[PDB]
Amino acid sequence: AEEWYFGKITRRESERLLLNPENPRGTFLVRESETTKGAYCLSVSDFDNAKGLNVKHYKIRKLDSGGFYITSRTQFSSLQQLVAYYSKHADGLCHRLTNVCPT
Repeated sequence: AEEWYFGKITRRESERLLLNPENPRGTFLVRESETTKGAYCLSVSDFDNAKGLNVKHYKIRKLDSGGFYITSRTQFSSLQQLVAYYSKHADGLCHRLTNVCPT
């Protein structure tokens, strides 16, 4: 874990941090999911000029066998490996992860 793990914040609170107009696109945080409890969520901010500033939530799921994934094709031993990969490149996501969300 580390700076980008926000724990048990709500989706409305994650969206209020991430939607701060200063945040570049790809600003992100990992948090617990409120609905599939047992899963996490990579919340990342995106921009397109039809909808403007908006957030995408990707459920991250944990294996019994330890690992974490957004796609069951692409699995990681930890949340830190996961975040690392998606910061090198987008591989299916809206945008590559760039900043850790502030505050």
